[PDB]
Amino acid sequence: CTIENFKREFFPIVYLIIFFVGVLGNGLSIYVFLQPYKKSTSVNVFMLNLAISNLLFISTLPFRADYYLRGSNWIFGDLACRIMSYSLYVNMYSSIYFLTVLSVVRYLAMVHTSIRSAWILCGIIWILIMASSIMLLDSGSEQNGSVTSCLELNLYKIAKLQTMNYIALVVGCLLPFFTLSICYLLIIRVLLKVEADLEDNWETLNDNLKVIEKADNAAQVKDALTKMRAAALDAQKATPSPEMKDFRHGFDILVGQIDDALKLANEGKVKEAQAAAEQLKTTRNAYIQKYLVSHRKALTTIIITLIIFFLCFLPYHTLRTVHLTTWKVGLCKDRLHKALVITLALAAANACFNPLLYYFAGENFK
Ligand SMILES: O=C(O)CCCN1C[C@@H](C(=O)O)Oc2c(NC(=O)c3ccc(OCCCCOc4cccc(F)c4F)cc3F)cccc21
Ligand SMILES: CCCCCCCC/C=C\CCCCCCCC(=O)OC[C@H](O)CO
Repeated sequence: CTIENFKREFFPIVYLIIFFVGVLGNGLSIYVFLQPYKKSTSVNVFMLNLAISNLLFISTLPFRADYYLRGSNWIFGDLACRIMSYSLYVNMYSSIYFLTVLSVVRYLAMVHTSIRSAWILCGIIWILIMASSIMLLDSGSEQNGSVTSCLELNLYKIAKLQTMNYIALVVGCLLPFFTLSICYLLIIRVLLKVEADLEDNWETLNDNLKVIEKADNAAQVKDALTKMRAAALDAQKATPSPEMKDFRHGFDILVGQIDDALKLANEGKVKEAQAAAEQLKTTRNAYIQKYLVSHRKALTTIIITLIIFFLCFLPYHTLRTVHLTTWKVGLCKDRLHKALVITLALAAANACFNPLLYYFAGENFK
């Protein structure tokens, strides 16, 4: 209608922006991932597969942009038109599954070879999405006079797409969204548990160390040290790997330094004990810094994935469903269709948004 003028103004800009930004980001990311120097992890296998999928998709965007810059004329042949749709949807649902499986893996890593397991999972995802999407290859370039069209909805496609939507809405969108959400809510829950317990024990340690600093005799210092050691042994038990070994070691040597101070408290030597207490405080602060940095990174990756997933996909799937259920052959539903165009652009922008995850979760080590 006049939706077409908006499409021909809007799609070229956003597609070219996604293309250049995404080539840059995904190229840097894949270059980093394929280097044999750094030790390979499973999350890197998932991120590599995701970057490769997004880059394959991004390579088709110049053709989409060309199509609209020509006033919605397709010049690239019937096979390329088929590949357009195939690559769009293969990328989209492979990306959703890569993110979701990465999330399940992280949750299980907190609760509970894995490199080969990640490669097998990614191969399964590739095969699933590519096999289940093959009927998109039946849709080709349609021609009306002198204007070969592509990328459009039409009656020839509708009967398929409508049903093909719902299944894809349930299995490719809502299921992974729910899985992602539940895994990350459970992770937030375990993090809040450990942080609450750690603050609780922190408070007892601060109180009894303040008592030790404000020392009156050898009995009160020993009493405060006994309380401290009790609180510290509670924390060591409720601790639930490089980061996990450092924490257990810190807890053990903290209990050791408290036993050192208690030895001094039996001898009635008050000054020695207070010096030991000060050095124990230094140790505790070191351990807390090391934990807090890890905590912040762990939450940042989770929230970024929820934001990207949410905003890129759920508006687009919602509006795509609504647009398909109301579609009439002759009716112009300009405003809804325009909304769908905007959210389709957001969904395509995922291929250049994902390198943020590669930023934060990727190089976070040291
Ligand atoms: O520009 C414009 O005017 C606006 C956009 C026009 N336009 C262009 C047109 C076009 O592409 O040319 O597409 C539409 C659709 N398409 C669907 O509604 C669809 C809906 C679903 C779907 O699924 C593919 C994958 C199937 C397998 O899914 C699985 C996923 C995960 C796990 C599994 F096991 C799966 F099996 C494909 C779809 F095209 C709906 C509404 C409009 C359009
Ligand atoms: C996750 C995605 C999985 C799938 C990824 C697929 C990647 C395909 C890349 C580029 C295809 C572009 C095809 C463009 C071919 C050029 C056609 C041409 O040059 O025209 C030929 C002739 O003029 C007319 O028959």
